[PDB]
Formats: sequence, C-alpha cells, structure tokens
Amino acid sequence: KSVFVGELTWKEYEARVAAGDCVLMLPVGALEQHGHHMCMNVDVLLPTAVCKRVAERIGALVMPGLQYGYKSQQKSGGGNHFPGTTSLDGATLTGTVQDIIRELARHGARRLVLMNGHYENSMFIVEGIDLALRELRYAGIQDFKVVVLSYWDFVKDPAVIQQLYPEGFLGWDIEHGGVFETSLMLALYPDLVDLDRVVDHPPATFPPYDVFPVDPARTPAPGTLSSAKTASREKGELILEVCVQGIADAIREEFPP
Amino acid sequence: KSVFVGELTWKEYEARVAAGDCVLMLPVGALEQHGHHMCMNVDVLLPTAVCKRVAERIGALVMPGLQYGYKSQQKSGGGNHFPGTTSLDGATLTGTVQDIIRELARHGARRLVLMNGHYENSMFIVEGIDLALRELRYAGIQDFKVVVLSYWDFVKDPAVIQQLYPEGFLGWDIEHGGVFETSLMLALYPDLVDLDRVVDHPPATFPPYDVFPVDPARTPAPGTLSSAKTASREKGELILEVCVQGIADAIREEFPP
Amino acid sequence: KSVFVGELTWKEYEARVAAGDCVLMLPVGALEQHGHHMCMNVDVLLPTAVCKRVAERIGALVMPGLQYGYKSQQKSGGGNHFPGTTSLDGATLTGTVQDIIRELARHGARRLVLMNGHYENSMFIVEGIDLALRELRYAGIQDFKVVVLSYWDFVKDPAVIQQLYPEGFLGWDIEHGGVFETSLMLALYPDLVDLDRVVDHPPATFPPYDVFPVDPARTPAPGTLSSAKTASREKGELILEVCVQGIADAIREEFPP
Amino acid sequence: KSVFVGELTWKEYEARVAAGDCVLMLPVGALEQHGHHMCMNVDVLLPTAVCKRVAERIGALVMPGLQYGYKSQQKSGGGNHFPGTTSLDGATLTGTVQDIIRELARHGARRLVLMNGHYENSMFIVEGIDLALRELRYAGIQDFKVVVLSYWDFVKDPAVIQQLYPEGFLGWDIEHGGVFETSLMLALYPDLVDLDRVVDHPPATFPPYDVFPVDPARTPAPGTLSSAKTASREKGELILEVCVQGIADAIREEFPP
Amino acid sequence: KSVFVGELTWKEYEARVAAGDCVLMLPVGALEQHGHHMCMNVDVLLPTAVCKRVAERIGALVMPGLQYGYKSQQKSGGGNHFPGTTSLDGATLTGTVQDIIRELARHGARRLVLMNGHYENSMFIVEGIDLALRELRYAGIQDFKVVVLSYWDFVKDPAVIQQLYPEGFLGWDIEHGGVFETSLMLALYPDLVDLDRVVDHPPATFPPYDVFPVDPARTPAPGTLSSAKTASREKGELILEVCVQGIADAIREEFPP
Amino acid sequence: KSVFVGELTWKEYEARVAAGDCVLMLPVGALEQHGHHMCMNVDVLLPTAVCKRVAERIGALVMPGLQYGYKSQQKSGGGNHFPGTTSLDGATLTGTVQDIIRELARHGARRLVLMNGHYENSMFIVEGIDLALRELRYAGIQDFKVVVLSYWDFVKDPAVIQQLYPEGFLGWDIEHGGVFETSLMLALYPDLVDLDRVVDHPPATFPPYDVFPVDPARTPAPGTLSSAKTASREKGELILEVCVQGIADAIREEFPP
Ligand SMILES: [Zn+2]
Ligand SMILES: [Zn+2]
Ligand SMILES: [Zn+2]
Ligand SMILES: [Zn+2]
Ligand SMILES: [Zn+2]
Ligand SMILES: [Zn+2]
Ligand SMILES: [Zn+2]
Ligand SMILES: [Zn+2]
Ligand SMILES: [Zn+2]
Ligand SMILES: [Zn+2]
Ligand SMILES: [Zn+2]
Ligand SMILES: [Zn+2]
Repeated sequence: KSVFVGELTWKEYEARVAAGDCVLMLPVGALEQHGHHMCMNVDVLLPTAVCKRVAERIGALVMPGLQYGYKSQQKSGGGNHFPGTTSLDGATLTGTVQDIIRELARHGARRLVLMNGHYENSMFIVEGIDLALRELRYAGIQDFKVVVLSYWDFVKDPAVIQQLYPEGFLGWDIEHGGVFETSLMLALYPDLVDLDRVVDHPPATFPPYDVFPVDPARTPAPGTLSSAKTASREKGELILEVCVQGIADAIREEFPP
Repeated sequence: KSVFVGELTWKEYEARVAAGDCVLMLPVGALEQHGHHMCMNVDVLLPTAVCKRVAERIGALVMPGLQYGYKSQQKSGGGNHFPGTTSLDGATLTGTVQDIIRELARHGARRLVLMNGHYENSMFIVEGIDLALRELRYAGIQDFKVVVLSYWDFVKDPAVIQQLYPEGFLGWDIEHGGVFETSLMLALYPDLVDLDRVVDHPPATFPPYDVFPVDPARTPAPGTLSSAKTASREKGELILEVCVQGIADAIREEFPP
Repeated sequence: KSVFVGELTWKEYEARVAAGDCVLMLPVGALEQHGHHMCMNVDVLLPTAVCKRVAERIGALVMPGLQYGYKSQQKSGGGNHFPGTTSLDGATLTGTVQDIIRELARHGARRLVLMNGHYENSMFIVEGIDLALRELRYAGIQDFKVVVLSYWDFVKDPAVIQQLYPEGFLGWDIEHGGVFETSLMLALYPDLVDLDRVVDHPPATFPPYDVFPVDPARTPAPGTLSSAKTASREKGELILEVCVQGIADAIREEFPP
Repeated sequence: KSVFVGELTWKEYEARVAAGDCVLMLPVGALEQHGHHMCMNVDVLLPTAVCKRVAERIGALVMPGLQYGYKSQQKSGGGNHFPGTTSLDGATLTGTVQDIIRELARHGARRLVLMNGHYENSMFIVEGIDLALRELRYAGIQDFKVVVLSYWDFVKDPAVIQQLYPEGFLGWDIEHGGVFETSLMLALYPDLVDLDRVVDHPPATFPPYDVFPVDPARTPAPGTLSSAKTASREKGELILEVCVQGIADAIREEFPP
Repeated sequence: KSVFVGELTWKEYEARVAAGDCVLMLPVGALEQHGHHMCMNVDVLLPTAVCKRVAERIGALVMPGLQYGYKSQQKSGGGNHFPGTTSLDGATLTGTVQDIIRELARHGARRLVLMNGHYENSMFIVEGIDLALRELRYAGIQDFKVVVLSYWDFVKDPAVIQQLYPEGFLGWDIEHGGVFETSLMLALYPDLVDLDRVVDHPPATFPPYDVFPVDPARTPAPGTLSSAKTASREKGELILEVCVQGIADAIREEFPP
Repeated sequence: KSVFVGELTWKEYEARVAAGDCVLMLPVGALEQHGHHMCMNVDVLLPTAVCKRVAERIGALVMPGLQYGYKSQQKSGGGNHFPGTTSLDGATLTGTVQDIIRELARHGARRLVLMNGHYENSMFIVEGIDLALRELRYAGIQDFKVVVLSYWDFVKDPAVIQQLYPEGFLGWDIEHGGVFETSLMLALYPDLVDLDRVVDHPPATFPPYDVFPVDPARTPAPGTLSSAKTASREKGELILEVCVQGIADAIREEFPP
C-alpha cells in the first residue's frame, strides 16, 4: 500500500489520521540548475526518495512535494541568474508551507516532518511554520508538532565523510551538483545523470561577503560548486542508507508510537 | 529526449529557449478528495499526462506541476471540509503563478500554456497572469504571451459527449470524480482506481445559491458529484485523443513556428 | 422606513440587529463598459435594485454596495482593455469583503447575503468570505452564515425563459449588455438606456481557451456579447418580479424569521 | 448630460478623456455612526454632492464613490466600537485607491481630484496615491497629477466660520455629526435628518493622548463629538456654496483648460 | 540602573515584567531633513530623551526606538523629495508596530506607551496597534493597553506658549525644524545644532489641498516650515520640563501602581 | 565631522552623495537575550561600532541601525521563547530593507553595505535586497550595488583564532553570548557586561534537525550557547582591530574611490 498521500483515497487517508499517531512528511525542493551532468529537479527527487524510504520503514505518509523553492544564492547554488532555475519569492514559499500546515491541522494531523532538499529554502520554511503555529494557537491548538531538517545534515559519520570527501568535508553549501547529490542520483535515477559531462574544476571559493547584483564570474562556468568526478552509485547507496536510517530513528524519537 | 524541463540539464533548456519559438507548459492541479474509488492527486496526474502527450507532438517542454490548488468548492469539488483535500489560499496560488512567469521571462521564454486540471483554480491563475504581465510591462517586456485552458473544455464534439454521457451532459462542475476523470485514470493509471468501490448515486443537485460555512449534507457522502459507474479505459482513450489533438492544434495556432 | 443601512441612524441599526434574526444584504458590482446603448454602473444598479425589493418584502437591510469589482474577462464582460471599465485587483476585492464581514460580525450580525452583479467577482467573494470566517473561528465564532447568489440564476423556469426569449434562448454566457440586463435597465432606469444605439451583432463565440494579453478582436466592437435589440420594459418587469420572488424565497429558507 | 462616469456609456467616457484635459473626481467616504439624528452614509453623500456641483461648474466627471473608509477614531468620529460603523483595514483602502488610479491611467486619464469626506481616511488615501504614482513611474508615466482634499478645509473665511461657530471654532476633528455636517444635510437631504433627535451635550474634550482599546465612556453617548442643535438649512446652503466655489476655483488653477 | 530595555539582561527585564505593573515605552521617529541648521535624527532623539526622563521619574522602561518613519508630507515635514529623508511604506511601519506589540504581549507585558516624534507616523501607528490588539483578542486577551501620544501635544498651556512665543504664536502645523524642535535640541544636543545656519524665512502657508507628485516649489528652500531664529536653550529647558511632567502625570493616571 | 547620517544636515548628506562614490553602511541587528551577564542590544551595538570605525577609515557614512531583527532560532540565538527578545516577522524585516534601499536610490546613492549583527536576519536581508533591486530595474536603474557581510566572518585567520582561543576553538555555531561577543562588549561597553554573572556551562550541542514549537530544554538555561568565562577586553580589542581592517579592505575592493 502506497506511502504517498496523493496515491491514497480520502477514506484511506482519513483512516490513517484517525489511528492517532500518524506522521506526515513533506519534501521541499526546487527547480535549479545542477551543472552539465545532471537534470534540474534533483532537489525534489532526492528528498522525495528519502521520504519514501523513511515512510516505508516507520509507517508514515508522504505529501506531494514542493517543486519550486527559494532563489538560488551564489555560495550554495551558483546564483539565480542561471537559465532553467525557477524560483519563488520568499513570501510565496512561506505562504505555501503555512497553508499546507493549516490544512493538515484541519484534517486532525498533528505530526509533520518537513524534509528540505534545497539549501536556500530553510528560513522561509521556518517562517511558514511559525506563522501556521501562530494561527493554530489562536484556536487553542498547541499540540501540532513539526520536525524540520535538511536530509544531508544526517550524514555525520567520520567513516562515511572520509569516503565522500577523502580530501576534507567541503561544507553542505559547496555541495551543489557535487559528489553527494550526484552519487545519490547515480544510485536512484542513473538515466538522469551523465558522469562524462562533469566539468572537473577546483571547489568554488568565495570572499567573506556577498554582492548583489550577483557577479556571474564568481561562479564556476558549469554552475556546480564542487566536482562530481568521483561520484559513484556505491557512494549513493551508502548515503541513502545513512540518511534513511538516521532520519527514521530521529522521527521515531520525536514522534513515538 | 524528455519533454520535462525538470529532467533536462540547464544547458539543454537554455539551448531549447535559444532556438526562438519555444513553448512551455505548466500543469496546475490540486490534492483533493476524489471519492472512495480514486486517489487524491488526479488533478495533477491528468493535466500532466495531457501536457506530456501534447508536448511530444508539438515539440514543447513541460514544467514541474503545481501540486496544490485553490480551496475545493461544494458545487465543483465536494467542498473544502473533506479530509485529504489540501488547499492553498488565493494569494498563495496567484503568487506562485506570478513568480513562475517572472522567472520564465528572465530565462528569455515568451510562450506559456497553463493547463488547469482543478476546477476552482481558474480565476487565481488569471490573476497570477495579469500581475505577472503587469510587471513585465514595467520592465519593458510586452511580447510574453500566455494561453490558459482547462483540458476538459476541449471535449466539445456532440458525438463524443453522447458516447461519454448517454443520459446527458451535466456540466464540468458536476464532473468531479465521475465518468470523465475516472475513465482517463483507468486509461492512464489503472492501479490508482478501484471501480468496484464506486458509489452509484444520482448526480448532485444544488439550489441556485451558495452557503458558507459549507454544509456537508449538501454533498453526496462519498465526495463525488456524479457516478463513475460507467467509466471505462475505452472512454479514457477517446477523451485523451480528443484533448491531445484539440490542444495541440490550439497551441500550434496560437504559437506557430 | 428605509431598507438601506446607510439611510438609518446607528440606533435604528442597532435595534434591528438586536432583534436576533436580522438579514443583511450586500450588493457587489462593477464599473464596466456595457455597450454603446447603456451606462457603466449597471452591475451595481441592478443587484442594488433587486436587493431593495427583496429587503422590502422580507424585512432585511441593504448595505452600501461595492462599486468596483474584479477585472473584466473577455468571455464574460468583454475584457479589461476597454476604457471606462475600472477594476480592482483580486486581493483588494477579497480584502474589502473580508473587512465588511469582520465589522458586521462585530455589530452582532450573523446573517449575510452577498448579491453579485458582476460574474468575474465570484471567486474573490468566495475567498473574502473564507478568510473572514477563518478569523471568526479564531474567536470561537461559528454561527455567522453567508449566502452568496447571482440574481440571474433565479430565472430558471423554462416558461419564463420562453416569454423572455421567444426566438430561442442562446445561453447565459453571452448576457453581457444583452437582452437580460438591458430589459432590467429599461424597467428600472430607462433614461440610462438608448435602445437605438444598440449594435445588432451576432452572439459572441470563443475557443475553449483564453489568451493574455487579451486580443481585442475577439470581442465584438461595441463590447456587448449579444444584441439587446429585442430588450423591453415588459421583459424587465418580468425578470424583476421573478428574481425578487425567487431570492426572497431562498433567503427565507436559509434565514427563517 | 450627467457628470457621473457610471451614468455614461464607455464611448461617451472615451470621448471625454480623448479631449485631452479631462478632470476626474473620486469621492472617498465611509459608513459611520453620526449620532441619533442623522443617517450613517453622510460621509459618502456630502462629498458626492459637492463633487457633482463642482463637476457641473468646471466640466469634470465624477467616479463612483468609495463607500467604506478607515476605522473611526474616538477623537474624530466617536470610535470604531459603535454599531453600524463599517470600516476597512488601512491596506484595503490604500489598495482600492491604488487600483483605481492605475486603471484611470490605463484609460489615458491624467487628472484626478480625490475628495475625502471622512476624517480618518486621509493618510491611507495619501499612501494609495504614492504607491500608484510609484508604479506609474515604473511604466514611464510621470504626467499623472492628483489633487487631494477634505472638502471642509475649504471653509476658511472667518466670516463663514463665525456664522457657524459664534462661540468659537474648536476644530474639524471635533466636528463629527455637529453643526457643519447636519446643516449640509438639512440643505441637501432633509429627510435623512431629524433635528428633534439631536442630543444637546457639551463639546467633547480629550486629553493630549489616545487610549486603545478604545474606551466608550470617553465619547459622548450619542456618538456626536459636538451638538448640532443650531444647524440649519440656511447654514447648509452657505457651506455648500463656499465649498463648491472654492474647490472649483482650486481645480481650475491646478487643472487649467 | 538603566531605564533602557536594550541595556538590561533578559533576566532583569523578566523580573521587571514579573512585578505586575510594568510600563514599557516605545519612541517612534524618523530620519528626515530638518533644515540647514539641524541634523536628521531629531524625531528619534527627542522622544527618546523625553521617554528616558519620564521613565526615570515613574519607574518605566524604554524600548529601542523606531528609527525610520512614514513618508514626509509637504505640509508637515517639507516633503519626501528631499535628500536624506529615508521613509518607510505605511505597511512596513504598521507591521513593525504590530510585531513589537505581539512580542511584548508574549513576554507578559500589558502596558505600553508609544511616543511619536514624527507627525506623519500617527495613523500607521494606530493601524499597527489595532492589528496587534485584534490578534490578542483571538486569544481572549483584552488587558493589553496602549497609550499613544505625540510629545508636543503636552505643551498646551497658553501660559507656557506665552513664555515660548512672546511676539506671537503661529501654530503647530509649521513646527518642523522651527522654534520648538530647535530649542529642545539646543538644550539636549547643542553639538547637533548650529543656529548660525538658520535660514530666516516667513512661515510656510499652503492652500487647503495637496498635490502629488509633490511640487518642491511649494516648500521653503531650506526644508523648514518655520524659522528657528528665536530658538534657545532656555526655551528648550522649559519645553522639556513641561513635557516630562505632563507625560509622567498622564502615564501615572492611565497606568497606576 | 560625524560619520552618522542621522547627525548630518540634509545639505551635508546631499553634498556627500553628490561627490559620486559615496559608500553608505547599514547596521542590522536585534533586541535579543544574551545570557545573564550581558544586555540585549548587543547585535545592534556591535555592528554599529564596527561600522563607525570602518566609516572613519574609509570615508563612508552610517545609517540608523535596524534595532529589531528576525525571530531568534534555537541553534543560533537560543530561541524566540525567551523574554526580552523582541522579533519581527520575515515580511516586516524584508520590507524595511526594501524601503531603505528604494529611498537611498532616490537620493542618488548607489553603494550600500549591510552589516548584519544577528545571524537569523540573513535571508530576509537577501530577499529585501532582491525585491529592491527588482524595482530599481523597473525604473531603469541597474547601477545600485549592495555588499552584505557579517562582521564575524572577518576573524578568519587561524593565527588570530589561536590567540583568541588558546584552550581550543569550538566553532562559530555556539558563539551567541560567548567569548566573541562578550570580549567585544568588554572592549567597547564594559558597563554593559558583568562577567561575574557568566554561567560556565558546557557548549551547546543539538541533533541534526529542528523542532517547533521550540523545546526550551534544548537551550542552556542562561540562553548562551557557549561560556564567556574567558572573555576579555584584550580579546575584544584584537577582534575589533582585525574586523575593522578586513572590512575596510573588502569595501575598498568592492567600492573603489
Ligand atoms: Zn541540489
Ligand atoms: Zn538547490
Ligand atoms: Zn478532479
Ligand atoms: Zn478538483
Ligand atoms: Zn453587467
Ligand atoms: Zn459585469
Ligand atoms: Zn461625517
Ligand atoms: Zn467620518
Ligand atoms: Zn522633526
Ligand atoms: Zn518629522
Ligand atoms: Zn548576539
Ligand atoms: Zn542574535
């Protein structure tokens, strides 16, 4: 039986919420350039795939994902000046999260996991949550609980980190279109990756400040912030298992049966 | 080569827009109860499937679909009081459409088809377009053109209508979870439909006025506005060809090579 | 004694609301082109006149009408590119309805009828109502009830239709500046109509999609979607009596004395 | 020929704007308690009557009036806690003015007089004007000019002031439902005033600060801020001519042929 | 011990609010041209200094001041076309006031004095207060009380005015960068005033209407609305004691121990 | 001559902008709990002091600081559930930044540095900039440049870090009210720090996700994320010299004479 709310009937959904401890998960992504070697829906595909696996394991349900995210920033995504990247204004993203929470609460749901897959979304997700919880408190509702996370933050194991970043962990911002996402993509959606098109450049470096309008010259030409040359299906499986396991455990701790 | 923008690299997308007469298509759906016999993501699946087939024929590209639409209304969708239905505020939906158009224009695109699959979305799509076009004018851009349509409106042929509705056509609003959508789903995604679960009630009728708060007694208990008892894969195939051909022709007429 | 809230003192108003069953009515119109033969405030004047007559009959009160409505659409009102037509953004109209409901609830009113005179207003009225009811719910208030209706939906009777359209009725979709509105105006405000200026063109027809920016060629030059050549005072008197009786009956059903 | 835009056809309005120096006027009022002796639509009726007469004299046109205004303040209108008073939020009023100016500009109009009739509207009208003009500048339009005024400010002649206020003028802020408005109503709409119902209390005084939530005990019970006992039709006719003469002259100066 | 909240630890502030009758004060100013002889932060500096002194006397606390206010208007501050003046949109200021009240209420505070130092801010402060009180009412809270005042309104005593203006008083509508503010600045921050740079022009006068876009010719060249030639430290010390005494008394009356 | 815009006359400011290469600096802070040993205006005081020193060195001017910032987050500032912390909504902060940029652009300014002192502000600052630049583009202006920096990113050097943290540096994620801010305060405003009140707890650690509503147990009781026990005036003097030099260099690079 599907773990995707979209694939269930309203009766099936109603029954699952009626059970009393139902956990819902919402993938939050983006449509964003991911270099010469990968497609642009990565940030939707990856958190959605992780939510699916986590849900199967813990008996949770997964909502339709947010397909468009906040504006790409040079230091974490190359910059919003690239073609293809299609971004929302902050208020729009915030409002979407807020509306969704309001509705889940109307259903009787009280447990939500927001799984971010696009670096720049985080603070707008946070504001959406706050505004929704504020409204719930107006109606005397104080038992709606949210867990928010970016799936990569769960990859902390030194042993795993050394494999991926043998030469040093580059930070999750510089991990745009690099070894981490590319490996996952090779494991999950190999037809959407062409490792031979990877432009091997040295990891992007930036000064300690930001400039607007964004200066395109400061982003590597391909749009990637680090090279995915050494990405592998094997690395992807390793990441997948570590993320899925860690997130499941975290959700079980925060939302016990 | 995929017709989905999300499955393209940013270079491939850029090249397609650079060619001069590129048509983009954006499906706009909802997560909404669709009776006891069908899942809740129908309004995303159907227009996305029609977009795909149209795009294949005319050489267009399809953007990631809007997964959440405007609040369900009793006379066209059963009402927003149903569990599962997860709806956005008007401002949110309008803002999403507005942000996407702004970004596509930034890319250099000038031709957009918005294919609606959820009855209640229309006027908020219309406002999103108007506000986006207003902004483009401020920026000196007047050559961005938009076609907006709901795919079912292309099923006009009296003969076809009789094949689908032998007892009479009762309006696209009352076609919520009925013969039309169910037939399309049987043709495209049979695993998401269980015809044996259909509740065969008479078509919903309503007084010539609307009441808020929505009174649940005025909607058939299953949430459908009409019975999909006579839905069939064959009917789905017929609808599909009529919609795809009609829309393809309309787009070719509005956006010639 | 006036049925118009604006013509009452606050004490008279307070006492009427104090009765506990007071029905308030809000006309919602537009300032919109209505052909060569009629003035532009039709969509306010007509629902206001109907409200007045209904209120006289059932003991209700009528609020000052909304004079400006949503952007005219080609298929319903000819399009927002015409001179004279002066339209609000959706958020503005939604906010106006929302504010008025908040205030009426503060007064202690709990029964409201919105009478729409301009097709395009519909969904923004719906959103304004939803947002206002949402706020009342935050205050534990759930007994505020709203009925929304368009006066033309009360001319259902085929026998009435036969009298009004002896040469065959071609539908409500083309009744902008046509027989229906012009006849009502001839009955109520004959000095605001000059039937000799009617341009007797064939009914407007459109493809099953819309284009923005709006193409002016698709609207008949005069701005009307159908000819008012056969309009008459007598037809207007009939429409008036039928609309008033039907609406009075519906309101008494939903809001019993 | 009517001076009201709403009573014109779109063709007549188009020709008047095409003339080149067309002045438009927009009355901005409120629905607000005005004591025991007068109705609640005064702030619409009065500036509308003044606009009509000015328009007749200078060849201008008058737009449908704004019927709902900003929240009544204790020191200028008794307070928004009164029944009947139906007020908009500031953003709503601001947006309404903004939308109307944008549309008038679309028509080709470049001259607008905003005539305020409700003391509390002023700064929200100002913001609406500023936001509209900002937008016009974005579209390369800088020749749109607005004159904004509260009609009572044109009563400056000490001789007139003394006829109305022999014991001394205390200000337009405490003139709510008093001699000025009541006199005008006695001259223009005598059936909407009953002088026998005037409660003759001493003029309201207040400390040099404001308190929220508004405290009802600090407002004279009837809602008036001063007594209308000495109001008269003759005084109303004097006020009317002074305002109409002054405003006409002012507009001729600012918007010359 | 400091009377400024910003200079306290959170524990100190918590304890002060915990005592039960804590009065908080919020200065609301602007960055605005104030002629050739005075600096641009006057409207922040002055209410802050008055708040400090009142707080010392009555045991109140002072919040960080609002540094930016609403757009300068010709008749009160010279106009927003001047350099240096840096103004917020109405919605921005309203939202800022609203957010702060929400947060103070969350701390458990229930007594707030807003001290305005910039004429144009008033109605946006009023709206902010209303929207915050509205939200509190959703939670059943009705004991949050706000006193709003412009500090100059406390210089009322004709005996005082006689002392400050012996040759004759010209009114408050011209006191932008004039005798009142300059004298206060001479007493409090003499280094920020150079009386020798005063441009001695006649008091500004205007017709009973406003024009937008603002016409710079209609404001005296230096930006002041009246001459500060006769300003003095002695006058400033008198204004200061009168304002501080008056406001302390008013606050003690509205917020007793 | 002061480097603060607020302390200049409008003429002095105008002349500085007229010079052609004028750099303006805006401190962006917060009112937020900073432990038992320090006051709550730290995030305003610190960037303001750094801006002052940088401005003195490079000939730049400093605008009035933003005193209120975005909601405190558990992992960076302890969380918004603390008393004293007084936070804005995202939209409010974004709008404030947007309005200020629009106004500076109106003045003719084209070079702006935003110095953030409160981590949580970052993305709202980013959105404010983007929205303001978008509007400038509508108005034909493409030469306005913004540099955004957090002063703490300029203490990069490991040799400086070693000097500042001889018992070992644990990272920037726990530097809320710890050694870094406390040392700077001891150097600049020693009366606002009482080192004896420091609670010497073990550095804060958190799981790889966030929870809302915020669980207070997950923040160290005093509100600090690390102990400032070893903070010193001397450390502060070093931080100050290092930050001022680095920021001055960066600005000269990005905005040369
Ligand atoms: Zn990615
Ligand atoms: Zn991304
Ligand atoms: Zn459907
Ligand atoms: Zn639907
Ligand atoms: Zn009409
Ligand atoms: Zn209409
Ligand atoms: Zn009045
Ligand atoms: Zn009024
Ligand atoms: Zn001032
Ligand atoms: Zn000022
Ligand atoms: Zn800090
Ligand atoms: Zn902070």
